Amino acid sequence: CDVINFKTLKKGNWHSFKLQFDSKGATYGCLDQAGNVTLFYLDKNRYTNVDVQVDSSNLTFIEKPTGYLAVSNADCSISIYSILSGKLIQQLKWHTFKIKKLQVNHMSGYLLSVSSDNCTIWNINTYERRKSFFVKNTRYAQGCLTPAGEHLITLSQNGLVECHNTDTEEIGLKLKQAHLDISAEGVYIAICGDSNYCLIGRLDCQQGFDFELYELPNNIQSVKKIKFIRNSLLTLLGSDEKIYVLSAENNMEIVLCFELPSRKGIVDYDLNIDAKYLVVISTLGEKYVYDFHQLIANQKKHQQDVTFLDREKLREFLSRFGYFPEKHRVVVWNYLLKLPSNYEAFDNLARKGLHPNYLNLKSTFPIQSDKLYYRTQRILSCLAHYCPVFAQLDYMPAFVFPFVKLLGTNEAFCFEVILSFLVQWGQFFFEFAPNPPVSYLKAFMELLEYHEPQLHAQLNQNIPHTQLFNTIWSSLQVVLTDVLKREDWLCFIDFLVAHSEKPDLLLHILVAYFTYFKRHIISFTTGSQLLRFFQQDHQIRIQNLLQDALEYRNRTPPRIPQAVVLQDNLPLTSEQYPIFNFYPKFSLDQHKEIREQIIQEELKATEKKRTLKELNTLQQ
Amino acid sequence: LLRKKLDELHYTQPLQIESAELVDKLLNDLLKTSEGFQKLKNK
Amino acid sequence: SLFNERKYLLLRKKLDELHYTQPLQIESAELVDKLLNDLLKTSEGFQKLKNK
Amino acid sequence: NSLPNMSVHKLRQFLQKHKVYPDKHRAFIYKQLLELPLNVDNFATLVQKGLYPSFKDLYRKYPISDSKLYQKMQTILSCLANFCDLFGESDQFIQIAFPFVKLFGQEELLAFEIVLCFAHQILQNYFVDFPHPPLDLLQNIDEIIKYNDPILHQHLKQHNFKFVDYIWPFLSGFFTSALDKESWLQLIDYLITYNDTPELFMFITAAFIIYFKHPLMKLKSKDELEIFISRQNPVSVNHIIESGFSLLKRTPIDKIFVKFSKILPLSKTSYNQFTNYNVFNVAHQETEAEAKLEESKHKIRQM
Repeated sequence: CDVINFKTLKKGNWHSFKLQFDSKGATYGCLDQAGNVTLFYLDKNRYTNVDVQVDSSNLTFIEKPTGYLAVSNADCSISIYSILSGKLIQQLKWHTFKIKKLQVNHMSGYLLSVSSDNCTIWNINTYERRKSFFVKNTRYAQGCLTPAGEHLITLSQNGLVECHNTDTEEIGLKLKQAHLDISAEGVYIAICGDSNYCLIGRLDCQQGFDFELYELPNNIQSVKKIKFIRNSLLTLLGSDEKIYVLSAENNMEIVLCFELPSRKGIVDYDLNIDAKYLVVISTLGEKYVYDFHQLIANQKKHQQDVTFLDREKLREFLSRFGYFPEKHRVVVWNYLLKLPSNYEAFDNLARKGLHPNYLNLKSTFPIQSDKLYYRTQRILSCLAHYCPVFAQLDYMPAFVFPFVKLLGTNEAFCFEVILSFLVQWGQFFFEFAPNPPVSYLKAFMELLEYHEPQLHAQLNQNIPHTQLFNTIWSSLQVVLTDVLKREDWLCFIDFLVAHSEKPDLLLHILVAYFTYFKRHIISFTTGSQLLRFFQQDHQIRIQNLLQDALEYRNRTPPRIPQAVVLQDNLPLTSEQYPIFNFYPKFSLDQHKEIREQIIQEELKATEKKRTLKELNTLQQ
Repeated sequence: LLRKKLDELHYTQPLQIESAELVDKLLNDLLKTSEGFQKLKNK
Repeated sequence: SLFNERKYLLLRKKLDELHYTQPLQIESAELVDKLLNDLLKTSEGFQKLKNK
Repeated sequence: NSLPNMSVHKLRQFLQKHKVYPDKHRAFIYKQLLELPLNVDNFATLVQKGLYPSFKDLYRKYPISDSKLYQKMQTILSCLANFCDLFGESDQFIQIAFPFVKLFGQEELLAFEIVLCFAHQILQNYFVDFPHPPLDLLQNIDEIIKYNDPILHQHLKQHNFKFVDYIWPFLSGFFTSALDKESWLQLIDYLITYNDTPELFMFITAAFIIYFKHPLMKLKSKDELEIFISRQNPVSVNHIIESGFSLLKRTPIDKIFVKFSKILPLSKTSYNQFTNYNVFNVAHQETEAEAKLEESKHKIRQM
């Protein structure tokens, strides 16, 4: 029994309750209470505690190595969406009415999605529909694919059963809930639900569409979940929160029923395709991973003896004219950046009173302007008021300052622009707060590797990671306004704004300057040489390079586990600003394993010494 | 084996192998206490 | 969270008040509790018919 | 002072356009609109008896450094605490007195009576449950809100959010916690004429949501809501005072779960008890200065 708990492995709102596992066996996932999905992957075998922001009921695995698993949402859309590389690569919105049965016959690839009015088949590679079994008044209770290749078996609301061969009688139980489980070999069809039965039909339809009702034994009253296991075993989660593993050739002959202390019952379960492991999840959301074979052998053997505007125009205008003039920052930006012009939200940041985090700025950034530091202070205070993590991380003036100078022509605008800068662009920027966002900034480092895997290869060889992150972050703390150029840098910002629809670019662009230099960076051994190098007046064409980066941005599959994979968070809400999770609490593992060992040694020694203060009570 | 009565009596709770050592007492009492009840009904 | 342990104690404590010795593990004590809980009610219902 | 020639009627409109008052001459504005039944009798009684052990906001959870507030807040707490145990031990009642001494207090009697008038007019259902916060109002808010654009609830409930989670930072945890000194800036005066409502403060509370459906419709996880909350953003206040007022006019009592009574707690012979205080679970805090002084003394005995 291996045990998985996600509150530790990415604190968040969990109480995980539905388990699902993939057919390659390295892909895992679980539906949490929010309808959020947490996926997990083996191969790199890192905790990968990354979720999918959905409101789902059903996670269906896709054979893609990156998954982009099919998720049936609350709005009945199917998101083709992962964590591995993040990326909601497709929003396959189509269905209405809760999709209840979502599954894929990966023998050829064939996605079934069953709503009450229409069972449809989608082709996985494009997610196009090929067949629509829309049937008036069927009100499908359920239906599933027969993996053998291939049948669609469907059930009506009224307990009627019909089969549909993919090239074109009943149970009789008007179940409200019903669950259809088809054996791996396509021989048995097992249906269970509200009534206490193991309804077995065969697929192998010797019974036609008829089911045999075996009453489920002992305390089974009804079930919550059904699954065929390993070979011909059928596993049911009874409503009694117990798991019963049945053997089809003997009907019941329950071979296994194991809950650890049964006082903590089971809410759901799923089997890894490698049938050796079963994972069940408790009603408290704890996952228990058991060797399944070992479990059957254990209980069975023991129990044996028990009895103007337009992004395209602007993209080109800003490239051919080059940049644009200042009086128009309001229109060009607000359009491209989807600003709400949420002046009310901004003003309520502007007037509260004294703000202690930045009184203070000239002490670290001694720019002797008592009006510019003030404007910087006002913007920074608003940002800290909005989200105090922003001053923890008091480095912030580093990038506020260039907009205080540009976009400072409109204070509310700077703030909103900046929130898009932190909300959409700097998505990993607050995850190691109060310190540099390194694990996190690995997204960038990986990107350095992706634009030029010689440069990153040697940067890691020469500059020993911690300071490289600091080298890079410092450029990303501003960004290239105090690096590259004081004023001519802007081409990249107008560019990123032109391409605000592509959040990844702030990282592609800083990477691009690394990409530009190539061999000129290879010889550096320290950040103290390299961060200044990038501040040198090199003849960077800038615009050529920005466009080169734009073309690099579009050269790889979205298959990459780029730490924080950025999404579109560009627009802000109106009236009041949106809430973003600009917070840390992630594991680096090794230093706690080390602290743990040290504290155990310290306390062991402490107690031996306290023990010997037997000679002290003596004097009392 | 005590299991069978408990299931019929719907004491849908977990079992042990050590169960009998108490259940043999406690269970018979749920068939009986005043077993005459099955007849007090009829009376 | 701990509610159940305090109950388990209390079960063993009142169970063996009526001398239902409990030489068994505490998991399944809830079986024992349900049996006792209902048993006392059962006894009363049965006595009540006698009275009537 | 007691020459009320200006009608409160003039003031009711005034509150929408001239807002509330000079914060220096408000004593004779504010009380005229709330109605403080002052006489010569009870406060002296409350002042003479008094204090103490429950006072966690004095050297436990909160300090007071300024004697106009310290030495003085002791009087308001003493009074209110021994007027009713409710105040002595409840946090959401403790928090009305705390800012009244900070905002008034100098102005000692008024901070006190203003607190009692509110206990009677707007805090009627603030205790209800105890030690825990007033669930009845959390539910009444949810009823106001679902009426006033239910999509928020359909979504908010879809993602398992509960009352408290999205209602407490203006209601159940007391109405000042989410606003700062200058944003609720006498909210108690702004809504003083709207005490005569269910209370209007319930629509205001509903309007500290609804208003925020844009960001609240973005919540999937409770942590996101905790950020809502904690930050204690001033929001607008002014647009909420007004939108709540319009919700009132447009939300008949027929739509309201909790009934509030017409309490005009005025008597020249008596002061009323907040008779919703769960007497059985109150009057148990402690301070025990000696808990630590004895350590000093132990070390001293060692010395």
